[PDB]
Amino acid sequence: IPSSLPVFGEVTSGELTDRQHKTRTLKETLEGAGLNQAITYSLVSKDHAKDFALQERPTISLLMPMSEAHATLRQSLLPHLIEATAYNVARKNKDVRLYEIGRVFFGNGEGELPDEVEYLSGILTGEYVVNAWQGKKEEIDFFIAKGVVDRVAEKLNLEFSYKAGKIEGLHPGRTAIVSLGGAGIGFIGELHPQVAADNDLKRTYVFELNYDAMMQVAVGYINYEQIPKFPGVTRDIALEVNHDVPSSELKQIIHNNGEDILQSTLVFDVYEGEHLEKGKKSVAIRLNYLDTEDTLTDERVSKIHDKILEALQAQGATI
Amino acid sequence: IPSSLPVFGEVTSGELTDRQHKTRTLKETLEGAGLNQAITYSLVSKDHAKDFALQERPTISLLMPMSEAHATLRQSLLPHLIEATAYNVARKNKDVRLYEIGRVFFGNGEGELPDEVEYLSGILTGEYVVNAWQGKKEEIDFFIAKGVVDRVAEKLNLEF
Amino acid sequence: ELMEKLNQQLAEETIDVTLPSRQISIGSKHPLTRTVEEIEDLFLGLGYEIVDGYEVEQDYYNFEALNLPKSHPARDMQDSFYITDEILMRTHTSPVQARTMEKRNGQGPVKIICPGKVYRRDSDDATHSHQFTQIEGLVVDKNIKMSDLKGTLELVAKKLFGADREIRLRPSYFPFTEPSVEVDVSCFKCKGKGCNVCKHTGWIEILGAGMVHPNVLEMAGFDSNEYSGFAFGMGPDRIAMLKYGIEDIRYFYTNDVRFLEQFKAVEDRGE
Amino acid sequence: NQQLAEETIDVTLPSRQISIGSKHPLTRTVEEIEDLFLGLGYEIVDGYEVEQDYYNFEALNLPKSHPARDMQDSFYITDEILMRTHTSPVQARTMEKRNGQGPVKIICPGKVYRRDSDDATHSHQFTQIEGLVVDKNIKMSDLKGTLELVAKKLFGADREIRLRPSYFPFTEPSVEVDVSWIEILGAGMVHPNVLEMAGFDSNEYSGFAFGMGPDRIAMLKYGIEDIRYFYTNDVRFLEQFKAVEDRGE
Ligand SMILES: O=C(Nc1cccc(S(=O)(=O)N2CCN(c3ccccn3)CC2)c1)Nc1nccs1
Ligand SMILES: O=C(Nc1cccc(S(=O)(=O)N2CCN(c3ccccn3)CC2)c1)Nc1nccs1
Ligand SMILES: [Zn+2]
Repeated sequence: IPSSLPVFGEVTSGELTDRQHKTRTLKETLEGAGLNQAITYSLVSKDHAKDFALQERPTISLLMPMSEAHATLRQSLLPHLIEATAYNVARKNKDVRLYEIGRVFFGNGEGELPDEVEYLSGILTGEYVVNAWQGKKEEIDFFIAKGVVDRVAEKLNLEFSYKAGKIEGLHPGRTAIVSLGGAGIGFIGELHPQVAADNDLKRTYVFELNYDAMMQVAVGYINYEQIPKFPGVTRDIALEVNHDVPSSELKQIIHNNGEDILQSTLVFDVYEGEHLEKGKKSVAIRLNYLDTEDTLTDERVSKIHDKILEALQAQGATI
Repeated sequence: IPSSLPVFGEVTSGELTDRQHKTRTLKETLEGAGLNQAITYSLVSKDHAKDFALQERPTISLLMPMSEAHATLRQSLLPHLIEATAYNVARKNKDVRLYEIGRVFFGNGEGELPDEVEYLSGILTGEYVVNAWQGKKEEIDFFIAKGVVDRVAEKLNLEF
Repeated sequence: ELMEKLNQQLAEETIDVTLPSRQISIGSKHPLTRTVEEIEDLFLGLGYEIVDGYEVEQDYYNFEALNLPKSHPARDMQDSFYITDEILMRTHTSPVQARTMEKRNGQGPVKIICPGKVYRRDSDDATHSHQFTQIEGLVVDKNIKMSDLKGTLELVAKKLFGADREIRLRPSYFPFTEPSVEVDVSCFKCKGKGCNVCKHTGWIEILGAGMVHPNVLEMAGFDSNEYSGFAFGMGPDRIAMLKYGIEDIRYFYTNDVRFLEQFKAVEDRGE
Repeated sequence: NQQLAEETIDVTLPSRQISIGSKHPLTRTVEEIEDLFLGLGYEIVDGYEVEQDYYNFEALNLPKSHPARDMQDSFYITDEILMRTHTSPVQARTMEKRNGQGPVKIICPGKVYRRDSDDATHSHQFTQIEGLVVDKNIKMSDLKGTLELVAKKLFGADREIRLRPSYFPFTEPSVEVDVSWIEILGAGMVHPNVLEMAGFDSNEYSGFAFGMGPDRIAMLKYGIEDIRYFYTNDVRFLEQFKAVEDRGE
């Protein structure tokens, strides 16, 4: 048999689909942030199969497992990523950053194919940045884990929002639900202290995201906006508020009252200590104002800024 | 006119060369570390054309420049990267991270085509990491610029 | 005033530039993903589509549609992970090609590549994992010949193992294809006369391939008097093992960072 | 007990950003076009930015006499050497090395230079992508087909385009393509003198070629108001290009 190549008369350019291309770019982004690509077993133990699941959805078990530890299809990527972390840490690999894109499996009742859903997940523990001789040591915390989930959203041109959530197996105090277009798509959280202790881990952060939901969003082309011709105005405010008010709440009040010129808002400090009524915190927020069509008079800014202050004051937020 | 696509009887896989692939990859890794890809003008003032040259070699000047700013081919990517940085800073963008891959040009004299050399360069100032509520503010210093070069070498499997 | 501070800077601000740089860490691409991507790239430049589908699959697509009637020695409940009598963890990526074929309603060309996780009812050890990766291809058009298969399998061996790779085609049998072969690449280590990689053979098995069997074409909705096909499969796990000398399959699925973080950098073809 | 309550965070507080650089929008448009042509079997070829007038002009069917070779419009360095005015010389040089044997199917991106004052629509250094197909029975319909793919890749598939007869020295017949109307691609069947000069037999081989300008494509696609923004490198410009794109909704 001589050697030849097939010549295709329907001519078509071979290209990644859009989803395929986005997935490669996303994996470049995760990797570029220090996360190693994991690949885990789909099959877990039957009592692990529902860990970190969102819905009660039925699980899929094999008829004849080769092995109790690989008996049911996972409804979450995290159990085996946590195991891989425990494994690494017991080998004295203290700095573990892993991500996975992989499928999870929810049962469609009996004799139907399950719902296979693609997830992006990852797990993080140890130092994010080290240079000992310069005193640099940045421990991975919730907010760096958040920073990874945000770098995802940023790269895909999405916006996520975050609201405290209770997920079994995560730290009740350090778990957020991640939402896209007002729908829950996942979560980010420190592991429960008890789960971490079981696995002999330190502070460890996981995130899991419905990547199918993410990929359904049509983002189009990038929206280019010319650089503003005129300078904006920044005002800072320090808002005393009950300790449990999320900063999102105050930011929303500000946007709600910011009319045409309020561009963005940034918390730059939170203070809880003795210099302040117990059960209060002081949250400092930088308000940025901007008109693309005109220069800002102190007085136009003050007018709205005063409206914003009042709305805040009336919702229990003392200056 | 009918619309058709040509069918090549001689069949080949269209693929990036090795070098083309390293380049796309290296660019992602740069972008991944927070550097924006710059593209600058090849032509500088005759006065800047020899800046940072390694390299004592003849420059290549245009017969008929349109601008004194654009009269001679650069032997370094930095003059115009520094220029872009200054620009940004004057416009109050205090944090500028730029890399460029592009050519510089060395005279072979005497109506010969110059040596065009592909360079990788970049320029870095301001903060690398911030999160103010947490008090994180990590200024770009020489050892972050070093980390960027080491990430380049790391990625390309080079030993610098 | 200014020259005086400039000079004090100059005098004061010398650093040992050999000191550790502030590292900006790169994570790795999994070695199995790397091999899968280079094969996709190769096929993209040839006009193919990369296609994904279900990992839990129906007997019909996993087996029947692929010319394993309810009879057969591979349908075997002991060799495959069933969930019901009808539904199993797919044993190869063929069912995805079979389904895509079917939706083409007897119209070509088909030219697809299907990478993904596959499953065997097997105890694990240095050389067996119950969940592994496969890349299949399927090309179906009008005058497809086995020489066209050969030429394509050759680009595959070059892509994976170097421009100087030859292939070797050995008679074999699979139920979905006919003629069928197993395919060796010449050894990329030893140039001829043998080493431990090719087991002093010169030839390393890496692929199976064959001309698609009429029954498979006809079941998909294609006319096998007008259409012919070829298909092939390979194992990224085995390939990466051979390529890198990785000695235990399970290293791929443990995600030791001291294994993973080995695979950060670009590659080329040396000389 | 109190442990969990004392370690409560505000999960809505700013995350620790791990910043992403951007790919230049000119580079984005380039890559996209490369990826299109890769999947059809083309090679991306890269060549000299400073060229001989033979390759930049002569080999392109612009004899000594031509208005195109005017020293006022191009950036010469000697009477024989100049900043190339297009990436055609790389395509002409690639052809000659093929030695009368096709197929050629190449795409040639890169910086090109024009002796002109810069303003909002003109930069003395800009980018170009050229392509060349040479093979035995290349016909203009084959050109048309490829051009529609290019347009489809750049501006999506429903975007309306317009083909207009026109004229360039190095091709005949020739074409311009507008997108809904704005001109973006120039192209033609390669002129036989051009095949004949780089050593193909124009009785056996025909060709088609095209050029487009990513600076212009990008300005049009995004409504970038001044081409010089591409070469100024204000970060407030570049950072608008971090994210992926899809076709859309
Ligand atoms: O035909 C194929 N694939 C194919 C062809 C030949 C060899 C191989 S292979 O090496 O990967 N194989 C995998 C499966 N193995 C099996 C599977 C079942 C029975 C016997 N042995 C043998 C090795 C794959 N796919 C198609 N999809 C649609 C129509 S045809
Ligand atoms: O033939 C081409 N390309 C080509 C074909 C038509 C139009 C254009 S274009 O729109 O980019 N162009 C650029 C040049 N312009 C010129 C230049 C000189 C004279 C007239 N007009 C017109 C617009 C490019 N190049 C070849 N290289 C090797 C062999 S053939
Ligand atoms: Zn050998």
